[PDB]
Amino acid sequence: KRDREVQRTMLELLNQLDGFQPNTQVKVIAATNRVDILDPALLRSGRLDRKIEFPMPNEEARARIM
Amino acid sequence: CTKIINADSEDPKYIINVKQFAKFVVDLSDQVAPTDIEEGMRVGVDRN
Amino acid sequence: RLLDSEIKIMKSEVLRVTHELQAMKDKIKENSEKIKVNKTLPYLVSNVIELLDVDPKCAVIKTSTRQTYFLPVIGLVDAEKLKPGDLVGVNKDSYLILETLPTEYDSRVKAMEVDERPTEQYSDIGGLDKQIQELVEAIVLPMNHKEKFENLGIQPP
Amino acid sequence: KLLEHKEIDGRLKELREQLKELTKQYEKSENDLKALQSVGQIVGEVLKQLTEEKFIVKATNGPRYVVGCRRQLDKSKLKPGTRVALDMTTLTIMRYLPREVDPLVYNMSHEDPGNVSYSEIGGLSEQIRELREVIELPLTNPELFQRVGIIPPKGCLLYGPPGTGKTLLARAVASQLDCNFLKVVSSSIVDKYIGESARLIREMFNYARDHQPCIIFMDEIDAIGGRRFSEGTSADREIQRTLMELLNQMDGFDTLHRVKMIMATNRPDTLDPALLRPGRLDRKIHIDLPNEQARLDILKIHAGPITKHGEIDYEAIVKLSDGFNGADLRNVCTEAGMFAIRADHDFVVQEDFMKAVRKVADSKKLESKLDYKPV
Ligand SMILES: Nc1ncnc2c1ncn2[C@@H]1O[C@H](COP(=O)(O)OP(=O)(O)OP(=O)(O)O)[C@@H](O)[C@H]1O
Ligand SMILES: [Mg+2]
Repeated sequence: KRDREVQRTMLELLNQLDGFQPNTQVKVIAATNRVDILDPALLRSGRLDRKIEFPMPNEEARARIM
Repeated sequence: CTKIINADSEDPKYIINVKQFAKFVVDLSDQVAPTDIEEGMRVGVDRN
Repeated sequence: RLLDSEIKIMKSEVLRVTHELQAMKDKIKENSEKIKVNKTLPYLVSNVIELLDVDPKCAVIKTSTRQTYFLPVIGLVDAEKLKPGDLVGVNKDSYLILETLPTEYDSRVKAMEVDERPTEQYSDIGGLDKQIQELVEAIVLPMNHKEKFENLGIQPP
Repeated sequence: KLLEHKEIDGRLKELREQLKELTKQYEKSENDLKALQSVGQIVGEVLKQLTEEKFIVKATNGPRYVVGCRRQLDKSKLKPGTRVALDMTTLTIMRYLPREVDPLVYNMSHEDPGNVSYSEIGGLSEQIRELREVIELPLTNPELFQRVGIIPPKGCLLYGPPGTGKTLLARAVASQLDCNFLKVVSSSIVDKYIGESARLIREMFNYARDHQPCIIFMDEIDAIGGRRFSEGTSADREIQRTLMELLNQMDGFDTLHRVKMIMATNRPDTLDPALLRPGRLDRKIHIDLPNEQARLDILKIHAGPITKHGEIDYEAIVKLSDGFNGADLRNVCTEAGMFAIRADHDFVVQEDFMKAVRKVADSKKLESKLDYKPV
């Protein structure tokens, strides 16, 4: 969330993600275990259109896993 | 080393970075095969 | 009568122009060979700066050896092929540009790309069919189709 | 009897074409060979002038060389600070050049934002109208304020939560206005070489001054605009150095002529009070979350191109769209289209939009819109 060096790199990251002439044909996938640290603008709908929640495996899901 | 050109694949040309000194486009000595060089590779070069 | 008189000129002109073409080709061969042997292969890569207009084909160069140079003539590369900030290989002594080069980005970024191409199939992922379908339709469909979106008109995620 | 005549005439014409092509090859060869024998020239910036034949040049990042003008250069043009080229042999000046360097500024100018009309933004009429009063009217019609008497503000800042259209508004301004426009990512103007970022700020301001009228846009200004640390690493040192450089550039003693400036930030609080001082950033523009009417407007904007099927009730979507930032509604349209894709349909209906709204409202719980502060 918003040591200013990591902040500046992160800001460069969101500006690359948004982008003048946005995104051309470049798709981005991100994986985290702790959303609460991400917060202010990285989770913005523009930069990350889809938030996909991974729950603990279901019982039938666990059976398929094994 | 960096980004083998390989435009004509005969003498593929090699860009190197003599760190603290300069960057260059160079070839290989005839002793070392191109298959012996990958990207980066920390390669040593002659002085001339 | 006719068609029998012009025969001398129409072929003699062709043969003489062919000989002229042969000599002209020889001159081109000599020039090309001298230029090629002139193309030494250290090139001291350098970044391109503003292409200032000519005034009585001018480029300003920042070298990899942290020096700036002005070129009255670019060299063996076309002017508009250059884009300030571009990377060119120049003469190690006269600093004339004789190359066009791929940009190169960084060692980290080149190590960043995937060449192994791992081999996990969606079948090995279990119990996430909602999530797998979500990610697949979010990413792969713009990669493959790109016509469903334009037909609907939406900007793909 | 056309066979021999016309066939051999065509042969001669074809051979003439091959000759002109080959002579074009030779012209290229001789021209580049003549260009080959030339040599480059060192570049450096003429300092104080001693006599009409003695000059002082700092050869860029090299030393300071006493040199003399060649023969033809108008000595008047060789002003203290102008950029000249020197022979690498005798070091004599032989041509003054356009002022300075740095293709970084070139990229930050030739950035292409795309065509974005003000109509493509929705629900910001007051702010959009406000910006044109400080960004467009002064440079288009300066003579107006002469009679008003009030001097024009030079910089003004856009602040608001993520996803309300700040960068979009900047893109629109860049696209529609006919003037020189600089686009800044506040991160990339921060380089590791000692004292290079302040130099870059200086050169970009110089480029703006030389190319008047000019617009500077600094997105995420909080990257360097942060409050000045009392102590820190080289990071704090050089970042505050660059901040004070930018300050001297815009604050005063230089009284920027046509250097109207725009910046945006998601965190206006962290900005140093020196920036937020009115003399630099006179018109602070708050770009709030879109209102329900504004939400309907932007929804109409982004749902427009969609090949809908049947009626669309934007009002219900607005009703369920509580607290959505502007970017969210674009995500709403995208998700409705994606639901239509899932149904394999070639059209989108109201229920697709409704499902999209529910889906992004669920995601809305993730982006914790904190106790957010203005400047
Ligand atoms: N009022 C609006 N009208 C139209 N589209 C809007 C509006 N507000 C937001 N949007 C949409 O949301 C995005 C606007 O976000 P933009 O990239 O301009 O920056 P931001 O979210 O304001 O902040 P930053 O880029 O500084 O993090 C665009 O994709 C645009 O289509
Ligand atoms: Mg922005």
